[PDB]
Amino acid sequence: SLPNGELVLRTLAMPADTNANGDIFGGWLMSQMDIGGAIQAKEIAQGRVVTVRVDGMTFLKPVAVGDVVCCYARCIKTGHSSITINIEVWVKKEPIGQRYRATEAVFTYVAVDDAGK
Amino acid sequence: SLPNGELVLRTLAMPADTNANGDIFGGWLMSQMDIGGAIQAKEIAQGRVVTVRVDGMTFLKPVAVGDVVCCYARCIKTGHSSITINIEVWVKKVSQRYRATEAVFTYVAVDDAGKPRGLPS
Amino acid sequence: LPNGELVLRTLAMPADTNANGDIFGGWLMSQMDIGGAIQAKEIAQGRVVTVRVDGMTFLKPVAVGDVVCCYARCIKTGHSSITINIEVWVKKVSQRYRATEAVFTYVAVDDAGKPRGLPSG
Amino acid sequence: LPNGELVLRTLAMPADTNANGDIFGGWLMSQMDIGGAIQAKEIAQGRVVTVRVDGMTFLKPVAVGDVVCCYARCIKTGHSSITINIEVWVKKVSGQRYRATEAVFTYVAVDDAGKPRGLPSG
Amino acid sequence: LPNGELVLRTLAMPADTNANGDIFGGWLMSQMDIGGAIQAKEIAQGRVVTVRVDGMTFLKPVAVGDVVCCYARCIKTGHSSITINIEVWVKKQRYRATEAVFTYVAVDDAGKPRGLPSG
Amino acid sequence: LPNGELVLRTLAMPADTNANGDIFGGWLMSQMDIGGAIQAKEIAQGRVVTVRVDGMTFLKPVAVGDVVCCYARCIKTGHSSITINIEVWVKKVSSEPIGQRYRATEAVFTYVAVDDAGKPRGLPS
Repeated sequence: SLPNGELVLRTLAMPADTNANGDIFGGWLMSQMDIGGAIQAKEIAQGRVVTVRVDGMTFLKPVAVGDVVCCYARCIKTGHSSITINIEVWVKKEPIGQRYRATEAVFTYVAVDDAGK
Repeated sequence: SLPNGELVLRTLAMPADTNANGDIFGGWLMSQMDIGGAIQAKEIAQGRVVTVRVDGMTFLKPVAVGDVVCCYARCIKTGHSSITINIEVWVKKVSQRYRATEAVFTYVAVDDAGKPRGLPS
Repeated sequence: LPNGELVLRTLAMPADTNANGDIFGGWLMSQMDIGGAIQAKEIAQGRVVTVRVDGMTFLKPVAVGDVVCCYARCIKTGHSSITINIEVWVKKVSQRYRATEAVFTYVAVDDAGKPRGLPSG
Repeated sequence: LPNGELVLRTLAMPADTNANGDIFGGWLMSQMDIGGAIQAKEIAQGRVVTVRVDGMTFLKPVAVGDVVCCYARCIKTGHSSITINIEVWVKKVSGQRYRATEAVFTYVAVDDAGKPRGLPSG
Repeated sequence: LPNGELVLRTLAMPADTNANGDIFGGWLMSQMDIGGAIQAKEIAQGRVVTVRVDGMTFLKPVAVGDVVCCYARCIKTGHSSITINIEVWVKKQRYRATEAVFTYVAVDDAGKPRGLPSG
Repeated sequence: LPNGELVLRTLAMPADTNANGDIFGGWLMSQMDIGGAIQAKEIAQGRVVTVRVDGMTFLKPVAVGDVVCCYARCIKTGHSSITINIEVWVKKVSSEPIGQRYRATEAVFTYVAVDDAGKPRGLPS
C-alpha cells in the first residue's frame, strides 16, 4: 500500500508482452519505465524530452501475465538539463492483492525543445 | 483532487490508436475501460469474471496523441454474480483534467467453463 | 437470421484473447465500432465519430479461430447523428450463433472534427 | 467482376502502416493467408497448414480507411493439398470497386501429428 | 548453407501465431516482405514497392522462441522490376524453413515508378 | 565489422515512434534485452532472467525506416551469473545516406541461468 513518488502508469500485463517462456519480458518492463519517466519529465520540461542515460537498473522480482504493473516515478536532482528521475515498478496480485517491488532504477532525461539543446 | 472510484489503469495515448482526423479511436477506449474495470471486478469476485452488459456510454471529450489516459472505476452493485462498475475516462495532460468517457460496465464471476458462480463474501 | 449489412468478416485471433481462451470483448466491441463507422461513413459519405453506445449485451462467449461477422442496420438518421444497430454472429471454423448485440451512435463530422448535416442518396 | 466467395472483410486501420502512410504489404499476405485458410478449413473438414504461395500480384495499392474484401475460390485439390485462388477487392469507402490482389494459395490438411490426411470426395 | 545477406534476425513472438499454435505464415511472409524491401531500397537507393511474389514455399514449421533469419539475394538486373530471391532459416541446429522469390518496383515520393541507377 | 555476435536485427517501425519521428528509447531496450536473452539461452542451455542493466547511454537517435542491429558479447561467467556487453548499431540511414552504420546504444546486461522455479542453477561449462 506504500509506494514512493507518483503512480504514472497502471496497466495490465498482457500475454503479448512475453517471451518464449511465457514470462513478462523485462525489456518490456524497461520500455514501460522509459515511458513513465518521459511522462514526469515532460511534466517538468513543459514539453517534449529525450533520454540519454540509464543507471542502476535492478530487476528485483519477476512479473507474470494478468498482474497489474504499477510504475512509481519520483524526481531526484534539481538539474538544469539533467532531469533525473527515480523509477520503480510494483506489481499487484498466487494470492490476489499482493504488492511487491519488482524494479528499482535511475533514469536520466534531457529536455529537448523543438530544437534540443 | 479525489476521484470517487479507484484509478485502475493509467496509460499514455500513443499514435498507434489513431483515426484519419487524429483523435484516438474509441475502440481502444472501450478496451481500456473494459480491462480496467475487469481489474477491480476481479478484485471483488476472487476469480475470473466476464463482461455481460455495457450501458449508457458517452464519449464526452476527444482524446489526443501523447496524452495520459486515466480510468477510474467504482462498483455500484453486487448481485448474484454481477459486479456492476461505473467507469470514467480522464485525460491528464492536454499536450488539464477532463472526463472524456463515462459508461456502466457489468461483469459476471465465472468458472473455467464460462458459467456463473457466487460472489465471495 | 441476420438482418442488415455484413460490414466485417474477421477471424478470432489469439493475440486478442484473455487467459481463458476466449476473445476479450474489448476486441468484439472494437470490431462492432469499426463495422458501424463504415456504414456511417457511407451514409455521411465522409468522417463520423462514435458518440454513444447503448444496450450492449455479451450473450454468448466466442472462441479463438471462429469467424466474427458484424451485421449493421441504421435506425435513426438525425441531423448529424447516425444511429446503427450492430450484431455479432459467429460462424464456426474449427454454425452461426449471435454472441453480442449493441446499439451504436455515430456523428457526421467534418475534416476539423466538427458536426455536419446529412446528405441524401 | 468479383470471382469467388467472400471469406474476409475488414477496414484498413492506421495501426498497419509503413513509412509514407500506406498499408504494410506483407499484412495483406497475412489476410490472404487467413481468408484462404478459411475456405480450406471448410473443405478439409478440419485443420490445415499453409505450404505454398504462387503468383501473387499487387494490382493496385491500398490506403488506410478502406474496406478490404477477400475472395477465395478453390481450383484444384490433391489428397491433402488445397489450391485456392484469392482475389482482394477494395471498396475505398473513406465506393469505387477494384481488384487489389491475385494469388494462388496452397494449403495442406494435417492430422493430429502434422502429417497429411485423406479427403472424401463429396 | 543459407544463401544471401541477412537482412532480418527476429525472434518468433507469441502474438505472431495462429489458432493451432504454429507461427502464423502470414507472419513469415510479412517478414519476407521487409527482408526484400530492404535490399530493394539499398539497390534502388530510394523507395520501393512490393508488386509480386513468385514461388513461395513453406518447407518446415516454426514454433515460438526460435530465431528467424532472413536472407536476400538479388537475382535479376532490369530496368524497372527488381526481382530478389529470399530464404528463411530458423535456429533451434539451423535449418531452412522457407524459400520464395519477391519482385519489387522502384518508386518516387508519389508512389509512381522511377528509374534505377546501376540496377 | 562490430564486435560480438549479431543476436537481433530489426527495422525501425512506425507505431514505435514519437511526436518528432525518431524511435523513442525503450523499444531499443526491448530489443537489447531480447538480443541478449538469445545468446544467454544458447550459452546456459536453459532459462535465464535479466537481473541487472548497467551503464546505458543513448549515443545517437534512430529514425523510422532504419535497420536496428544487436551485437551481444558475453564477458563474464559466474557460477550461474552471465554478464554480456550489448551493442545497438544502425545499418541504413532511411532511404539515402546508405551504409553509414553507427552505434546508437550500448549497455552491459546481466542475466542469470535459473530453473522453472526461477531459482538459479549451475552453468554448463
